[PDB]
Amino acid sequence: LAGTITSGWTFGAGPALQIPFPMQMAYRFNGIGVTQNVLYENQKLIAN
Amino acid sequence: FVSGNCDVVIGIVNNTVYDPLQPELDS
Ligand SMILES: *[C@@H]1O[C@H](CO)[C@@H](O[C@@H]2O[C@H](CO)[C@@H](O)[C@H](O)[C@H]2NC(C)=O)[C@H](O)[C@H]1NC(C)=O
Repeated sequence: LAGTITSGWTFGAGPALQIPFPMQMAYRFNGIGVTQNVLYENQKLIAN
Repeated sequence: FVSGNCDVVIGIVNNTVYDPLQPELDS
C-alpha cells in the first residue's frame, strides 16, 4: 500500500520514484482514453 | 495544449510558453 500510494507503478518495475497522487491519477486517466484536464478540473468532485 | 482558465486547477504556476511562429512574423 505505501509503495502504490507514494510511487504508483514505478516500484513494481524498479526503484520507487515519488510522484504526487493527484498527478498519478492523471496518468491513469490517460490509460483509459481520457485527457488530463478532465481530472484536474474535477479533482474535488472525483476525490469526494 | 490549452483547456480552460487559470482558476479551476490547483497548483498551476506562472511561466512562459514560447511561440515558434512569432519570430517568423518579423520577416
Ligand atoms: C501567475 O500570474 C498571474 C498574473 O496575472 C498572477 O495573478 C495575479 O496575482 C496577483 C498577486 O496575488 C494578484 O494581485 C492579481 O489579482 C492576480 N491576477 C491578475 C489578473 O493580476 C498569479 O498570481 C500568478 N500565479 C502564481 C502562482 O503566482
